[PDB]
Amino acid sequence: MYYIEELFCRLANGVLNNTGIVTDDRGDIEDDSKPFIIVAANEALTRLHGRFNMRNNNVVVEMQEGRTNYPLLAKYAVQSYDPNEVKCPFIMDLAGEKFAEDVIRILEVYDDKGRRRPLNDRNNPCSLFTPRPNVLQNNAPKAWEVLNVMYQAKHPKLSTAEDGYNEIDIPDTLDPALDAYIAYRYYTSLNTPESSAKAAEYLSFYDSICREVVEYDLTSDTEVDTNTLFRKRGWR
Amino acid sequence: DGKLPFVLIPYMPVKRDMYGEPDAELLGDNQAVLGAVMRGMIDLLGRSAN
Repeated sequence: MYYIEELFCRLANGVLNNTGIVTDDRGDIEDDSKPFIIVAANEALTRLHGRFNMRNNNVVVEMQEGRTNYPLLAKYAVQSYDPNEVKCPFIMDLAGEKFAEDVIRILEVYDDKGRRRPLNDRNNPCSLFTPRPNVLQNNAPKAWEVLNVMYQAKHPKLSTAEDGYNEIDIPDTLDPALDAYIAYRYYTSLNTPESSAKAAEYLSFYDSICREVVEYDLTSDTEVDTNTLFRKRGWR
Repeated sequence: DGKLPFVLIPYMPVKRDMYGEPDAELLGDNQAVLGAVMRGMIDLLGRSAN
């Protein structure tokens, strides 16, 4: 949990110390190349959140009649939406952080009644469908039906612009992987055989760190639970 | 006779008690276990492609 400013200082005093992208005092990155790091940083965070189920977030969707597809976009949220474009938003984030549009994979869906709605079950008449990964489809919107969606969420997009997101929230054991991936993109972009060999090493180091985390299970990625099928099957 | 006209006949008598125990008392668990095995065999064959 540190701001984006420390990332530049850490990279300047870290893997990218030798290159000329840093200031004279090796304290910060040049403003002319800051967005270059941001693009790499956003790419690196997406990869980590895909391999590991670090973040789990849930959203609240209110069904509206006449609409069967409910994209999970930022412009349809109750916050940060245009009242002139969309008359009634259906994504509620009245409390806490705003909806950051960080949907990767839908895990489970629960309605307001407290039951579980089957997902992508073609043979189930009352099952929901996902024609697109970030789009939720309901084939029978009711009057007061409200759905809660639990999904694997990536880190919100970082931006150096004003009123943007400038905070990084990843486990500290994955910090070397972040630096290795960013350095890999920088060196491989020089189109230099000397730099290309160095770039390959950083990519292998990034993969080595990730497999080390899986080997020791530092993220608690695995999950087990008490067996419930024993009573369901009537073994007794 | 001068007493009640009812006759009690227990199947398996209980020590100092009127009502006896039927055979269903001892086979409660066995029937449930047997039923689970039979359903498992059918599910394996039924759900399998053929």
